[PDB]
Amino acid sequence: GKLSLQDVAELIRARACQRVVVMVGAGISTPSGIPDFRSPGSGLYSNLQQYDLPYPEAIFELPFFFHNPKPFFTLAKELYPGNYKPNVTHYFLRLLHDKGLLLRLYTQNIDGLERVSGIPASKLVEAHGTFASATCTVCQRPFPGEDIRADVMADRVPRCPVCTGVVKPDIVFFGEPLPQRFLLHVVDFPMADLLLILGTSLEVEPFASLTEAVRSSVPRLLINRDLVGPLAWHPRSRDVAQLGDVVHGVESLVELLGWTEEMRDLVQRETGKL
Ligand SMILES: [Cl-]
Ligand SMILES: [Zn+2]
Repeated sequence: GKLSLQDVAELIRARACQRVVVMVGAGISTPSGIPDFRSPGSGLYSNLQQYDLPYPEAIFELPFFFHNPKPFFTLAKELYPGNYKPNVTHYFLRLLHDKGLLLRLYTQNIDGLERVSGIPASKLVEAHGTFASATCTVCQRPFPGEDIRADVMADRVPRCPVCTGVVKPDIVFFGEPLPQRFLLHVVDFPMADLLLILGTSLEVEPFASLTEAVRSSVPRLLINRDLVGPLAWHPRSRDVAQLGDVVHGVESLVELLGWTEEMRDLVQRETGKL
């Protein structure tokens, strides 16, 4: 029956929902200053010229990458640890973990802000990879992300000390398999008693179809600029859309939960270390 945001908060408050799975994309980090693909004006769809790209996805495609790795490595240099900080959206997910409710957070983001926010790696699936590690594209030797940092920050394409191949950060490109941890979805999605979806267009698979893998009795709460993906075309009866700014949506839920002061203290402490 037609749920509101307040109904979902009450399910949590009454402990009817104990195992929350969360799916996020780039829209949770635009408040930190990191541009997504699809927001009007600031999205990569509107800024191709600055990255020298023919279209936004080429930055994550192998043929274009081997042809010209420079645009990807400009982004790598922007997103390497240290530059951006998590915002209130991330700290809400952190608080959700601290309050014993997070079964797992599945992210398409490569900005590593989930880990920086203090969410333990065991609770995270970085489904489209990470800059924390890198692999020679030729001989497949693995490297810590640290090993190529000087070259990334100096605009030099990192090269393998064994074979001179291009050393590529472990970001999943189109056509590539997602990491092995992604298979946690097989047991995580049937176990979930609540799905939260935040800040994504749901336009990339197999990540996007995961919204379908929860039981039909499980509410799916989207907090996003617009109604998207399998939520827009296959709506279920317990789906809830909170449309608008992601942080304003999160703030309304957090206040319904009773967590506002705790969330603000958390944000104050954490962002100030960094
Ligand atoms: Cl893997
Ligand atoms: Zn090599």
